[PDB]
Amino acid sequence: LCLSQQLRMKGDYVLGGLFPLGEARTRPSSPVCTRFSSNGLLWALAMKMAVEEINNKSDLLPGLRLGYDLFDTCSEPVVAMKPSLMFLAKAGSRDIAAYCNYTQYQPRVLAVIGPHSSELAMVTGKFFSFFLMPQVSYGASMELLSARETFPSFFRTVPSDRVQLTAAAELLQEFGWNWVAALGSDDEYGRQGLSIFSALAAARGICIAHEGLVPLPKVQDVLHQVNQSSVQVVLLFASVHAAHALFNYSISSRLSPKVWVASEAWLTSDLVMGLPGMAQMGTVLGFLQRGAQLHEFPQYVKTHLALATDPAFCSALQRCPQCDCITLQNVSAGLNHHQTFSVYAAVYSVAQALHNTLQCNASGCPAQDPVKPWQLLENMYNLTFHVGGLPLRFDSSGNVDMEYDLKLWVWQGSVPRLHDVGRFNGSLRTERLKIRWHTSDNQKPVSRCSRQCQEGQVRRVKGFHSCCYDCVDCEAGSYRQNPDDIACTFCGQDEWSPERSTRCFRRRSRFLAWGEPAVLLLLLLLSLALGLVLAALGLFVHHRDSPLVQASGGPLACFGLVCLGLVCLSVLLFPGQPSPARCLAQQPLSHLPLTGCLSTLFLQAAEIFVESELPLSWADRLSGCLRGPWAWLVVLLAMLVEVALCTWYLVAFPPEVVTDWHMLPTEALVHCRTRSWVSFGLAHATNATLAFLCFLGTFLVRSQPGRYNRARGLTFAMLAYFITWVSFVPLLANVQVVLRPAVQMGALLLCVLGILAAFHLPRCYLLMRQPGLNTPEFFL
Amino acid sequence: SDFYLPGDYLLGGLFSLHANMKNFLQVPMCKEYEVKVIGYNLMQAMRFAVEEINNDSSLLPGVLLGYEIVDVCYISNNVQPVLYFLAHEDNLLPIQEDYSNYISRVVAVIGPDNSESVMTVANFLSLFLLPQITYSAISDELRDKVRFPALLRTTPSADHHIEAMVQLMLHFRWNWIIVLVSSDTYGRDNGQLLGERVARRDICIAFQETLPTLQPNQNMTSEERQRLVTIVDKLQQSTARVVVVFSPDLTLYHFFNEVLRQNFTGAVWIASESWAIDPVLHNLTELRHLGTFLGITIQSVPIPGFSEFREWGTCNQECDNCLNATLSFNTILRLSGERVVYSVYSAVYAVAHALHSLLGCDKSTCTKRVVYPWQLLEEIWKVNFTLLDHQIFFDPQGDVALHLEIVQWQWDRSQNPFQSVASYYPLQRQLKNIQDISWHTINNTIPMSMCSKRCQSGQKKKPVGIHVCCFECIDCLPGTFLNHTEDEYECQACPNNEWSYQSETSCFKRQLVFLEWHEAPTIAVALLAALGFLSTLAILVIFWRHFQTPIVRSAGGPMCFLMLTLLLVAYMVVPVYVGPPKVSTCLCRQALFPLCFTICISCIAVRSFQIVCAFKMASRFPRAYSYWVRYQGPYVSMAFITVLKMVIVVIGMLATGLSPTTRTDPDDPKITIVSCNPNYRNSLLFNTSLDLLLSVVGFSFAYMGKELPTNYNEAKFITLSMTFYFTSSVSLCTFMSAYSGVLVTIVDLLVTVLNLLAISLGYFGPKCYMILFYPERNTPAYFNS
Ligand SMILES: *[C@@H]1O[C@H](CO)[C@@H](O)[C@H](O)[C@H]1NC(C)=O
Ligand SMILES: *[C@@H]1O[C@H](CO)[C@@H](O)[C@H](O)[C@H]1NC(C)=O
Ligand SMILES: *[C@@H]1O[C@H](CO)[C@@H](O)[C@H](O)[C@H]1NC(C)=O
Ligand SMILES: *[C@@H]1O[C@H](CO)[C@@H](O)[C@H](O)[C@H]1NC(C)=O
Ligand SMILES: *[C@@H]1O[C@H](CO)[C@@H](O)[C@H](O)[C@H]1NC(C)=O
Ligand SMILES: *[C@@H]1O[C@H](CO)[C@@H](O)[C@H](O)[C@H]1NC(C)=O
Ligand SMILES: *[C@@H]1O[C@H](CO)[C@@H](O)[C@H](O)[C@H]1NC(C)=O
Ligand SMILES: *[C@@H]1O[C@H](CO)[C@@H](O)[C@H](O)[C@H]1NC(C)=O
Ligand SMILES: *[C@@H]1O[C@H](CO)[C@@H](O)[C@H](O)[C@H]1NC(C)=O
Ligand SMILES: *[C@@H]1O[C@H](CO)[C@@H](O)[C@H](O)[C@H]1NC(C)=O
Ligand SMILES: *[C@@H]1O[C@H](CO)[C@@H](O)[C@H](O)[C@H]1NC(C)=O
Ligand SMILES: *[C@@H]1O[C@H](CO)[C@@H](O)[C@H](O)[C@H]1NC(C)=O
Ligand SMILES: *[C@@H]1O[C@H](CO)[C@@H](O)[C@H](O)[C@H]1NC(C)=O
Ligand SMILES: *[C@@H]1O[C@H](CO)[C@@H](O)[C@H](O)[C@H]1NC(C)=O
Ligand SMILES: *[C@@H]1O[C@H](CO)[C@@H](O)[C@H](O)[C@H]1NC(C)=O
Ligand SMILES: *[C@@H]1O[C@H](CO)[C@@H](O)[C@H](O)[C@H]1NC(C)=O
Repeated sequence: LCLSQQLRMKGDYVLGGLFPLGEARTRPSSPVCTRFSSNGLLWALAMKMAVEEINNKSDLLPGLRLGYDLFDTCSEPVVAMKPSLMFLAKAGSRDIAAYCNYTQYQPRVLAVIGPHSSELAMVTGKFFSFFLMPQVSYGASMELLSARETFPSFFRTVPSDRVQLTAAAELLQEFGWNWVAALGSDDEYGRQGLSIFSALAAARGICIAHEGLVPLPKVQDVLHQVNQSSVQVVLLFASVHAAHALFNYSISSRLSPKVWVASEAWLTSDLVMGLPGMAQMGTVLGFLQRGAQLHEFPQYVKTHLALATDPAFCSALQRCPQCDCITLQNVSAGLNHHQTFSVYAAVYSVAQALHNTLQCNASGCPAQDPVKPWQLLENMYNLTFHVGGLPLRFDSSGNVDMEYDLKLWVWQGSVPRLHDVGRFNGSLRTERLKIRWHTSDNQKPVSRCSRQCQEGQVRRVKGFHSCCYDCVDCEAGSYRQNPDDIACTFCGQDEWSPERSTRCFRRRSRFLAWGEPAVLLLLLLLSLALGLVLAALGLFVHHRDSPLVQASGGPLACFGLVCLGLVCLSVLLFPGQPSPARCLAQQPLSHLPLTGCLSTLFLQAAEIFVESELPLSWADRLSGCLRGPWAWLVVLLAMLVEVALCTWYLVAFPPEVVTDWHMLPTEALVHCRTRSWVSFGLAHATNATLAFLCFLGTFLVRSQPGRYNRARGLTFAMLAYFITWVSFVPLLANVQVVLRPAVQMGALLLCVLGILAAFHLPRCYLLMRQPGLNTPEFFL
Repeated sequence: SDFYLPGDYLLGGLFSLHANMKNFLQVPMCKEYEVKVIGYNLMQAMRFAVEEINNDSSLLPGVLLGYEIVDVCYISNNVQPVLYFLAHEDNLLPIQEDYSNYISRVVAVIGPDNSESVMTVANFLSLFLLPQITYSAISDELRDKVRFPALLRTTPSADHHIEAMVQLMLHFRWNWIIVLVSSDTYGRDNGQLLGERVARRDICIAFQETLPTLQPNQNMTSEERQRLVTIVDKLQQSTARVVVVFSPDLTLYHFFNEVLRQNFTGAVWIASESWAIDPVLHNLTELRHLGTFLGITIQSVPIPGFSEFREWGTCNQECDNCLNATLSFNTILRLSGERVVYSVYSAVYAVAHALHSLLGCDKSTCTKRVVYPWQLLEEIWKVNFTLLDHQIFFDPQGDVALHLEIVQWQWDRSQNPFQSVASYYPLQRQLKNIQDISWHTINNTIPMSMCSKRCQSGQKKKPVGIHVCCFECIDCLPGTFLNHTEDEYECQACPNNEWSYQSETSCFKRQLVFLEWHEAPTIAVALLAALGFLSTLAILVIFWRHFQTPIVRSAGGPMCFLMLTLLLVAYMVVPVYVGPPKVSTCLCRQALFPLCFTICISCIAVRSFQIVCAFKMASRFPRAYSYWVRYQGPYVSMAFITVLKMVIVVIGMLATGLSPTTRTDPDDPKITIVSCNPNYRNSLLFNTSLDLLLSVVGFSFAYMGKELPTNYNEAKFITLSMTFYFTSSVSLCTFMSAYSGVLVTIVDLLVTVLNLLAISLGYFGPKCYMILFYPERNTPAYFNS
């Protein structure tokens, strides 16, 4: 085949070449790569085709021959430094001098087509920069190669990582995702991409939640950190192998779908693209390069392989010893590679720069002294060279400019395809109507942080660079003490705070005030009851000598009416501000008069029961003693035992005016509370026994039609007392805590009214309207 | 000049004499830049080392050692000196496949002082395997020998600097820091390495920021000013007070000036090796109010006889202002000691020892054989000697473990400007020998830099964000604690029905409170029930002693005897209420007490009916009365009510269950009262509802004929007893509706005993009264009236 014999071609100006033709210490020997690589041979053949086409052209490099020395450099720099030293050697000599500066050199090559690997391009460019040898490198992408401080003579034909990362940042900003997670491969490519995207995100307001490095074939911690933050857009700026390991692990662990912004390394790689189960990992949005393709490169490759198979040409006429023993099928898989156009355009750029430097027309090129390599740099900047009908330019920093296409994957029958849904020519212009997202419906996956916190909220910095804040609302009873607080602070437990409030408000009292409608109604009821008591008392003291009051007590009936009036009066002291003395004296004042009236009624009941259901022998002694001074002593004993019980329960059981600061929502409370069922039960026991004795002794009796039923009134008075207080107790235990005193006064007033309307009112009816029944023979 | 000294074996050098701190056709030489003093210091160190090799007759005897020092710029000039070193004496470098036979001009090279130039030089030299012992280059990329076969070092890598920083943070208990890096590669790799290392030691990074690259002696743009303002504001707002800075010293003037302008104080700055020994920043003398300025730097080794030698004194091989520059900084250099100088000293001594071992000299003669650079590299890889009480030997990863040192800036010119406070030993990866550090607090307290306060004893830890070390303390709810041994992130409740108070880490067993024999209310109820039981037993004795009498024969003889025996049984099983509630206890209680009480009330009601309303009903339905009198009406009614009560109590058992219950009273969780019915309110309501449905008809029938003498005023006493029962039931219902607690059982037992006392007394005690004290009304002749 003798293909490698074509790697040289004599000419007036000869170009260099560093291609990855081959693939893979104590002694200082250059390693030898024996494995064959198809991509390197394809790129070398592309450069040879470009050189031959330039020679064919008559309007470019007229009457001049352009050569090439395609040297094989492996991915290692040690094997690649030797071709560079050969390039810098004097023509016709094997020794490279160590001169003071570049101007004293006479290099054997006019220019160099730099290595595809950018890590190798670093060393090659830093070595060539001292000699100012114009090197234009296809495939070298990362940004720091564009620094003119250390690479004054390094150009390139592929765009830098900066433009694609700017496109990605503009895409994220335009789609609204300003809370994203950034990842990169552990190699220099990923680290440089991460730094560039950090700068761009900081400039554009985007926030990086977690910036981390996926290791080359750990990952589990990176995925855990990514998942910890609620981020739905992940920029993976990693090489093919790191991305493949990432996606395989994510398939194994079933990570939730996310919007993966793809770098050009793995956007179009079939290894990642064809991964099983990859379809469930969200959309993949990448920025593929928009460059023309050599429509005749495969034909040239086939025809040159066939022409090399012929021994006649080969005899009529190493760097790649393994390149001779190959066949066409060993390279057929890489004919449609987009770096071939980059190599072609690099060769065309060097040729056009040489044409401009010599300053000649299409007819011919004037004779002059040979042009040094460092004289090309004055014309390689600001250089417009036409490659396949498309003009290209070298920027001031040796960067070529070209457009980009935003390609998104789709899934039909597990067949992923790329569709252009955007264009980036310095300003992104997307068509998001046609984009089909991975969510349940066709909605854009939201991933946004709060740049600022709404007034009245606490702010918690979040992100790898403290970019945004997390606004958190805290429940009522708390306030933001200062804007820089990370947590809202509670206030003093005696003041209330509304939900989402900058400050708390003081807790003011709310007890049963004199103006509340319930107190107004109960005051009107008290007025009516006291008026009734006063009218009954007036009747009982005017008709005091009549048989009515004489049979129904006498002085004792008026005393009981006075006591009922005093109970109605003592009803008044329940509401209002709970002074300690008032709340302490509530109950004794309520029972003291009620005890007196109940004991008078019980005396009447006992008299009736003695006269009714006892033998006359005991009756003749009981009746003459149960009325008069002994009756007065009995009522006095009842009052005195009530007083003793009241003072004992006042000194032993404490009635306390507590301030329940945590009962009403926005207000405090002033609750006058005593022992649960103990205090009022004990104070009520004597009245309960007195009423029960009266009811038992009165409720069954013989009422002759020729007499007056003196038991119906007492029975119904006791019944009203019992039922009203039996209803009162559940109302005590159920009504809201504010209206508890109101319930108490209502119960007392209803008890007094029932006793009145049952016992005294029927007497007064016939005492005032029909005085025809007041005969002594009818009552005594 | 002093840059050259002819000798048998030369020793190339690369020292940064000038740096850039303010068109490609014109090449700017290193002379036009400002003069640096450290480069000349290290150059003089190497010269002194070579000169001492020449003096020492025990080391390399009869073999003069030379050198060829070339001024190498920071970045600009890094290719020409390498070509000079590898070129022959004619300045021609041959090209060949194999370089074993090649003899270079220099035998070894002391590498540049910056990592990028070291990488470039080692990349070029990898073809010839020239030994290159770099100094002060701390990048981790030089640790691997695959791409740097002939690169060695005399300084621990950034791995040990980061380890010293992490150990210093751990010793003072800092777990919330801030990382500031620079746009250069050095800052970025250092920040990434620190982030990777610090994540596994439970220390979190609040935020990482990049300071824009900004050389001094030039005015700042508006964008960079805004960037610095943003950085300082972010630094101030965060709660972290430990700020590590990975940036070259040239770009930190503006950042610190902005920090001073913004009036931000209270940060424990931690410096990398770049600016931990920078004299200009210390001479700024306004950072003393910012806080303590720690830093990581190489331990100073005092070289004897070096200060006097230093004070005694082609292209890019000349400098003129070096001496004048070093004259001003002489005192601070002398006081601070020599840190990087010893690295160059040791590198030159290592080259000398490698040459001596390669030649195989016997301290008297030397073979003077031609030495190839690769042979020298193979020899120097295996050198192990002593130098100023320090062992010099190279690790397999091209590093010799020189002791690091944590240094604190002291603003007092009377002593060392950078006072050492700690020492780090890379061999054991341990930071030890820490002295007192003058802190910036009020009373020399170690500054606190923790994001979250320690949780109070018995407080759940709730994560607040992504960072692990930051959390919030929330009290566990009542009834649970924390088992710190198992997990402190979530409360774990205590089983076995035991309750816990707030913020309590030890569950306490609830005391089982129940009716017990030796208490006050139970003894009172027992005395009352005993009085009732003896009273009813005496009534039964009287009744059996007095039969064949109108009082007991007109009244139901068997009926009253059955009711008396049932009351006796109920009184005798009254104390079964007290005691530990077991299944048998509740079974007997609910199968005996309600049955007996219900049958007694049913007997009372049917007796009242047959004595009052039967006479009236005799007028309407005569054949119904014939059926009633032919059979035994009250007995069949009692049996029907008894079987109905049996059915309802069976359904109650099948509905509410049988197992004794434990209800947590609202008064004190510590106690747990035991009743036998889990649902007691509905059961008591149902029982009282049936009993009151029977009671209302019994009492109404009794009242309808309350004046009829009948069976010795039966209607009146039935009315009295039944009204007593009604009032007692109403009192119990109201007290149940307004109270729930421990006294429910005793109140229910008291009400039951009182109801039984009513049924006994107010229905049989009158009979005993007439039988005993009224022996004239019980005669048979009184039946007519
Ligand atoms: C150059 O032109 C010749 C004819 O003069 C043609 O055969 C050859 O293919 C051309 N080279 C190319 C297209 O590379
Ligand atoms: C290169 O160095 C030589 C040394 O003789 C000098 O004369 C010449 O001006 C230099 N060229 C430059 C700096 O461009
Ligand atoms: C993908 O991950 C799984 C689970 O860890 C592992 O077994 C498998 O080997 C991985 N696949 C590849 C191609 O590395
Ligand atoms: C990711 O985070 C979510 C939300 O906290 C959690 O439910 C899930 O288990 C985590 N892991 C994976 C693999 O989704
Ligand atoms: C050509 O391809 C065959 C089949 O894959 C392979 O065995 C052979 O090594 C290849 N020839 C080379 C790489 O020179
Ligand atoms: C262009 O340059 C060539 C070479 O010197 C010369 O022969 C020719 O006359 C010039 N002009 C044109 C119009 O071709
Ligand atoms: C060449 O570059 C200079 C830079 O100042 C610019 O003014 C000029 O327009 C450029 N020429 C072009 C782009 O043709
Ligand atoms: C980029 O293309 C858009 C249309 O898509 C056009 O409006 C704009 O001017 C272009 N920008 C440049 C710098 O060419
Ligand atoms: C020894 O070294 C010193 C400096 O260290 C030098 O001045 C002197 O000339 C050398 N030789 C002797 C013999 O002292
Ligand atoms: C810019 O540099 C000049 C010259 O050194 C200096 O005087 C000036 O203060 C700087 N700043 C501005 C804003 O001009
Ligand atoms: C303190 O802070 C204020 C407010 O930023 C600033 O103006 C001032 O210069 C600072 N220094 C002093 C000494 O007040
Ligand atoms: C030392 O600090 C002083 C005081 O700020 C400063 O003026 C000087 O430039 C510094 N450097 C010296 C004396 O070398
Ligand atoms: C140092 O400066 C002095 C003046 O201070 C000057 O006379 C002398 O020449 C300088 N030395 C140099 C530049 O080497
Ligand atoms: C160097 O020698 C010393 C002293 O004998 C010994 O302790 C040490 O282990 C040696 N180091 C190595 C790496 O062999
Ligand atoms: C420091 O010293 C003073 C004086 O002894 C002492 O009262 C004070 O409490 C100390 N400061 C602190 C912050 O503990
Ligand atoms: C708490 O953890 C310890 C230690 O594992 C274990 O023995 C114990 O059962 C756990 N629970 C309690 C309540 O102590």
